[PDB]
Amino acid sequence: VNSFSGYLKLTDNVYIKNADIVEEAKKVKPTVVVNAANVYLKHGGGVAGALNKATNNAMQVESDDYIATNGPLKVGGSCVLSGHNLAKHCLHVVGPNVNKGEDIQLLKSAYENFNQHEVLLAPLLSAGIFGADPIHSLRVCVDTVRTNVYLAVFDKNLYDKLVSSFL
Ligand SMILES: O=C(N[C@@H]1c2cccc(O)c2C[C@@H]1C(=O)O)c1ccc2[nH]ccc2c1
Repeated sequence: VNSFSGYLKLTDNVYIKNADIVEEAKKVKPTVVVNAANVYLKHGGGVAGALNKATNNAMQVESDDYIATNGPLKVGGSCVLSGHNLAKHCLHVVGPNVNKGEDIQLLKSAYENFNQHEVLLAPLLSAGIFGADPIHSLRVCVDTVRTNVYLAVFDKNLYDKLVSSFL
């Protein structure tokens, strides 16, 4: 038993809710919140900009130190950093950004990072400003992630479409 409330169950291990991932994290304080990161960990907009703003820019400060030490992530890769006031940990995961021409097949590799964590609060990778089809992102998620994932979908109209079209 865990503290996520109001989710619709899609599969054995994937759940979904129309919610603001920032507000959900602020209320649940999950062990892991996933950020929709880029390889530079520049949290300017979309989910990343919102999560970072909610940390009062502490996420960005920590991220800049991480990059200065380690260099950029790979598309499809991830790193674990602090969750600040939102979660114990933040898993920064880089899905491919279609608006940069990145190979959509890397989306499966991106979701594989979730399997290293027993339970996660997460957005749909490569959705939103990353330019992928969210219906496809959900199919890859369901077919790749084996751990328990609670997906927060900000847009109500999109949430209803994701549910109504789910096979
Ligand atoms: O950019 C976000 N979300 C994406 C989005 C936005 C508009 C239409 C979309 O289809 C999508 C897919 C993504 C998702 O829902 O994960 C997002 C998330 C939480 C937020 N809180 C405060 C600002 C804010 C923005």
